[PDB]
Amino acid sequence: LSDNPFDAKAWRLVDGFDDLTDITYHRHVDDATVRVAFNRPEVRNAFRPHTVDELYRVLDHARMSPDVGVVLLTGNGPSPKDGGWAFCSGGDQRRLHILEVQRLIRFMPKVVICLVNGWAAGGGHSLHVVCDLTLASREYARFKQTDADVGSFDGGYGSAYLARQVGQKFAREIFFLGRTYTAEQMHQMGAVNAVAEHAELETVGLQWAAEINAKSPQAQRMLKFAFNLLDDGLVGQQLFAGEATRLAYMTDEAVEGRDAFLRPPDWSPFPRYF
Amino acid sequence: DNPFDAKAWRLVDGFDDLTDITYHRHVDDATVRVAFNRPEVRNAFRPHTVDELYRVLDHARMSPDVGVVLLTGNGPSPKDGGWAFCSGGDLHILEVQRLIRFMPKVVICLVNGWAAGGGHSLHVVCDLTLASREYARFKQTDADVGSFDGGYGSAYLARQVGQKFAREIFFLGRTYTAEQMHQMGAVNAVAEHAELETVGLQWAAEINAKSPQAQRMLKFAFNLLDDGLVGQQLFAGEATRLAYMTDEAVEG
Amino acid sequence: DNPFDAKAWRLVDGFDDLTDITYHRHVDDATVRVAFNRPEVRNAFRPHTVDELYRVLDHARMSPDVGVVLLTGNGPSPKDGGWAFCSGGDQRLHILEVQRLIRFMPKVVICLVNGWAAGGGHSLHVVCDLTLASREYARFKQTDADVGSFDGGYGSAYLARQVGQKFAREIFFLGRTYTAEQMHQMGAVNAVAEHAELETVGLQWAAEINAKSPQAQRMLKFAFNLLDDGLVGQQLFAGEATRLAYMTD
Amino acid sequence: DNPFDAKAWRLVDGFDDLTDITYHRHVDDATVRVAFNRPEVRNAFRPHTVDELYRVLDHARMSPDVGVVLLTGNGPSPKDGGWAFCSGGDQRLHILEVQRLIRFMPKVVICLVNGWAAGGGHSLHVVCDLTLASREYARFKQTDADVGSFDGGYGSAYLARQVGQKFAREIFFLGRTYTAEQMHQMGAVNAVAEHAELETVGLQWAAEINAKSPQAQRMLKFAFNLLDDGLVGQQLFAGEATRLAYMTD
Amino acid sequence: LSDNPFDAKAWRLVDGFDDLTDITYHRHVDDATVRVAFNRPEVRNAFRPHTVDELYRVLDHARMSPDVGVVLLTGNGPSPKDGGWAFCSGGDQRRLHILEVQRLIRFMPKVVICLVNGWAAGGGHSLHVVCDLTLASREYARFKQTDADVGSFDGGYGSAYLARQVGQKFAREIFFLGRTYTAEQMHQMGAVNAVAEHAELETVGLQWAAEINAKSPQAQRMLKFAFNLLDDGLVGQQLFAGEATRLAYMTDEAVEGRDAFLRPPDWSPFPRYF
Amino acid sequence: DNPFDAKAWRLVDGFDDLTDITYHRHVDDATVRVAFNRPEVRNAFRPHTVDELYRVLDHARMSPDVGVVLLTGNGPSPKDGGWAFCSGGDLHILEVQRLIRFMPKVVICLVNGWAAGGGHSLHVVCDLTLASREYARFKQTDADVGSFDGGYGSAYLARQVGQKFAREIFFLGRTYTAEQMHQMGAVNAVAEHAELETVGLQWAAEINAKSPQAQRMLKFAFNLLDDGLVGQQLFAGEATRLAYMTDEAVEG
Repeated sequence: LSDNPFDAKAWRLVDGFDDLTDITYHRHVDDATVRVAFNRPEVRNAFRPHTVDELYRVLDHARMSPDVGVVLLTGNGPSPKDGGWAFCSGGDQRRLHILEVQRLIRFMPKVVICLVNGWAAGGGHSLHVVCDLTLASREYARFKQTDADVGSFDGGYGSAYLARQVGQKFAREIFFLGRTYTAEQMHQMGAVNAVAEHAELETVGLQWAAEINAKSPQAQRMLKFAFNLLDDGLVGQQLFAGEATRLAYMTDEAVEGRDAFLRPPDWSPFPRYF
Repeated sequence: DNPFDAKAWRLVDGFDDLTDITYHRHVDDATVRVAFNRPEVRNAFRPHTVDELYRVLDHARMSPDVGVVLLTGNGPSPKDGGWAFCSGGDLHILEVQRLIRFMPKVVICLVNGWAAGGGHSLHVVCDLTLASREYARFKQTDADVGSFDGGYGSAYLARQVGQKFAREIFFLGRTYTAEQMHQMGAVNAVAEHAELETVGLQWAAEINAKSPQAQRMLKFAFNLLDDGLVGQQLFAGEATRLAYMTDEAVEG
Repeated sequence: DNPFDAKAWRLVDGFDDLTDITYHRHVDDATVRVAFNRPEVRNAFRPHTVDELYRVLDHARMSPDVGVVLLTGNGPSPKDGGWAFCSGGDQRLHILEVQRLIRFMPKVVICLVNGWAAGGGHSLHVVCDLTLASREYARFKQTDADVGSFDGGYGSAYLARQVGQKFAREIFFLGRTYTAEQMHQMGAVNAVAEHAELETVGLQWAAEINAKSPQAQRMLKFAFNLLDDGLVGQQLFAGEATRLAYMTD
Repeated sequence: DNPFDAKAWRLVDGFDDLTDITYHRHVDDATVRVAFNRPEVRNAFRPHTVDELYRVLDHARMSPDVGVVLLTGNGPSPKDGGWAFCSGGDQRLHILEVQRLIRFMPKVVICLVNGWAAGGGHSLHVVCDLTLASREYARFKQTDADVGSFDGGYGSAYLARQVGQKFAREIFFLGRTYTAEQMHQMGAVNAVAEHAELETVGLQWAAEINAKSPQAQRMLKFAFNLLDDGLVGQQLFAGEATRLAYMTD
Repeated sequence: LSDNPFDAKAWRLVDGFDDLTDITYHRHVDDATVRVAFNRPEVRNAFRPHTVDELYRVLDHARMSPDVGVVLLTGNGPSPKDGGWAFCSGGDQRRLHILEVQRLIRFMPKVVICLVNGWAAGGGHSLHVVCDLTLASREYARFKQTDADVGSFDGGYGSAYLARQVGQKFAREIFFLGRTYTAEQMHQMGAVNAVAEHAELETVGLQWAAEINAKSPQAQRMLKFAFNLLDDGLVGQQLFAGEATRLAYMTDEAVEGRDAFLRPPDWSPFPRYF
Repeated sequence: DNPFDAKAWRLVDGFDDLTDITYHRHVDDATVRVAFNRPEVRNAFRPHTVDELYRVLDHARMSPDVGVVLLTGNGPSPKDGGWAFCSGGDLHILEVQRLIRFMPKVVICLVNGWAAGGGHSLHVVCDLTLASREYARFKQTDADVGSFDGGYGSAYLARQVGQKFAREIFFLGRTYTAEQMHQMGAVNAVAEHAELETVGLQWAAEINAKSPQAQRMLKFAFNLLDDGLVGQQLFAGEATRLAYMTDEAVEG
């Protein structure tokens, strides 16, 4: 009868983050996976500026954790007030640093999976879009782009990048009409990877995370940056080439280069591959 | 039977002369109806048609009390009772595409029948497409007659259905239904024929109920993805507007 | 049970020495069939396979009377009767040159996935213009990251221009096995066909393509390419426009 | 002293009512001259000026016997004898539509900067295909940020495709005044000419352009555009390729 | 006879940065301008990892300083050891977080002017490339892309972005041959905005900073992001659109939007501009 | 007088049959010399020339002991004593452009004379260009004869000299000297005629003295700016290579 996606036995707190008020941060007991969650279900997990600061902190920390390979981004719930479920309802209307959180997710050399456990609206919908993968609660996920309703707009990863997932016609519809969609509808459109039973949402996220983590970390990083490079232009190039430079630094040819400086370099042993 | 509800529309003053195109303003809504008016010839456009279409769309672009354009074809044919949105060629249609592309408002294509050749490319370039379950027919006959739309007609179609489906549509030039195109991603929704314009109006109303400013920015944001420097010009152009509305811009 | 109609195909002259690949021309149609001929190792390719694939494809590209290439895999495996289009590089970078060959040739290339399409064989399918797949036996699986390798070009990024960024990332990040119907619903497979009729449907598709203005078909292909291939795409497309401007004056 | 040779130009029929702009056709050449006619306010444009500029340019675009537009400013100022091509918007967004008109028309547009080119007038010069400038009197100055405005499109970003990112950023971020020779050395001005011969040189350039295959010239312009104009650039270029494919079969 | 570009009277330290060892950080006594400088002239101002951390900190701080409009990035000198001058000689060979410093400079909504007071080599040359503007010492600036000499490479803002300044032929030459160029040569090629007398390098930087700071801050920010968008693809779009969203939030039309939410919105008063 | 120093070069084994092209390996350096060999006709290429040029460049691409390609024209003409790099058209040259573009080594064009039409476009697509102060002549005659290179010949030229200069070069088709092209940004350096190949060799040696791996990555990094998804394929392709050389790639 318990419906909560959260398995209390599978997560441990992360040292140094006891002061978090708007966000919860866990590490899996076994897996190289973390759980990052909005913690204001009482207001449909809207973020206020302090929420965004905490979210940046946490994701930055996870990015820099060598033993963490996958990030699960979700929202806690339900609301104690009305039992309503929310991933994130966007900006607390009662902010623009959220764009920095977008780039943090876009640029981190690890797969970020959004788990949409309820309402994903406005800024909250856009966070889901920018994530690498999305899994959504069959019963409770609700996607609604309310930006134009309130005279706001996400003209970047929220809208344009949505079009690289569902195509130009559907992305336009989602934003121009701001209708409410289910998990299954978004899956059919191409913005949701798979639909899961509410109670199994995080269980499935964990299975996906494990299938990801079982692969070459190196290849996974190159892959993400390769997907990014399609659309991220010169920044995408910087990141992908950045990873390629890291690879180069490991070859004997690069060791000879640095040895010489510390002669003349000898490139004789190294072929002109083609 | 007919999608067109004559009670809902009023002719636009100043266009009593149109022969290939009809032009209506909704009686209550900030919505216009622009329609091919040569059902007798499958709503194929001749040069005069294009002039009129440009003229009317341009007029609608410049009407500050009009948020949405429904673009469709009148019917049925008096000759054979068939349905056609637009069957293609009988100033240039390329200029009509850009006008639709660049205008700071949502253009919804209502495919009420055959949409072939240039008529199909018109549907592709519109922001949204709604299609008749019974009578919408999507057919790219370009390669069949040794012609091609190498711009919004084809490449932009790939930004809606993906590279595999878009190549199929053009290379084979098969005919597709509303529901097939909906599944592939070129059609937003399928509607019963008689309700096609009723649904269009409902979509237009939901669009018109939003901040017009955010809607304009969003459109150009979607265009900017693919329109390169032109897209930048249009989006930045709006941003400059927002700027002039600022106390900082005033002091300068 | 087998997709290949032996009566329908004739060997191409000048290719009697092929060992890893088969190359047929249709008895009536302007269509050729190029296939991996190593069912024994699930049609995995070795350097010699690539060499042959490239020769064959190049020859097909230059043949003025051929309009469509059908790219597939022979089978079943004599060892276990298992079907495979191509399982990628032999675990026992010329392939990238074959991708470009397929990408750049002024002719439609249709991949017929008759079985396992894994790793580089999956990437081969992605780069093709159209894909038709066997309902019963086509299995799509991107195993790159499993072996610590990756295709950072047409294998991955271009797939995203077919199924979208969410699905493309899933296909690679998880490396799961998908059927013909799943891929068809995602946008990377044009149509699912019954195993036995896969090449038959392939020929019907080739015939509809071959029936249209061939000049139009070339311009359209490069127009679709131009969207993603930047300056190289511009070169190929302008190139054909130049060809058009050499018939008048 | 004045760049305009009155003997060389004839008024265009249907434009007797022009007040902010002058529109001439060359007596012999397939070249027209379009000019700001408000030397009194340093050729600053008001909404009515834009309307006229667009009409004139549109008419020129549609004229089958005109191959080159020369865009310039009349002068000197009757008030102080100061020269100005165009000083931008009248401090006392149709202009963006004029940019696109210049950008998209299948004809070469040459800007002749005979004096001050500031703000939007500077941006007009940037968007033109070629620029020739007066050694003595051309002054290039991007004043946008001074007045809290900006051109975020062809005025700024496109300038970077002429002078590079460092120089383009400098021109806008500092808003300094540059001469013809400086701009020529930076890459935004094609050639510097003596004030008096500016239009003469303009006509010589137009004549060399007008002398080549006009179909080639159109394809080349859109090819250059295609580099930066994305899908819109693809449309225009493909469009002309389509035109080429309508002369054979 | 004193040749040092540094005017000791014109700069004040920045509170909270007394612990800096590898980097110096000053605020101008009058102007909304800061001075950020490499402080290891003894090793030609090569950065080690701790150097990059400090540089990120400082630039991040300057980005977030509302009263600071322009950043002057340079190197201190001369070397006490041999009197040699250096802006920055790149990676301390005796790191890859420098890519994050690149993005910080690329993305900050303020003009960063590099003042090349000596050697700019490897990673140090690339930092200069990514800056919005470059001013260079006539006597002492030396530009040398040594990356390929040591088997390394900057495949992003260091190389490709250089091509958007000097063109494809010159950028290729600079990297493939790794020759040494003067201020004047780089100016002619298009990567240096102006050449200044060594002693007047920072004086000129200050004049440029003042001409920049006298303009609309708003327009300057939009302009930078507009220049970026040419090449930065979707990330560039995110940033430019991000600034446009900030503008929108200021209009009456956006106030009505948020007012409503806090039902129906009324858009009657707001025109459909075109 | 002549740029060519016969003492410095040895014919390449296997190409004793070439008639339109000469092909040399330097006697010490990892550098080859590829040259048009029809000075009698201004080094214009006919179809057979293109086949040979492709063949030789392809061979050089595949030679792991060759770092740099010097591409030039032999002369002077025996008929009139003039100089020509390549004057354009007399498998396809477009395929030669891509081979030059995609090969994982630096191709330096030595313009020793007239470089016109397709010959000019060849110089544009090479990584670096050195030109004879006295005799290099750059002329885009494309529009003059109703032809155009709408790819690397023109668009890519704009990524070297900027949009204004590139448009001038093509629209007017004027003739430029080495020094003019150097100032505009299409020519890396100008050399005295007799020293042209000597300087080429010095540039090649400086290139060859660097990590071949970093050089390949850098080239594709420069290409990736403009070559879109093709550029991505080539750059990623190299990165995959670096990957396979890894202990992680081995364990997999």
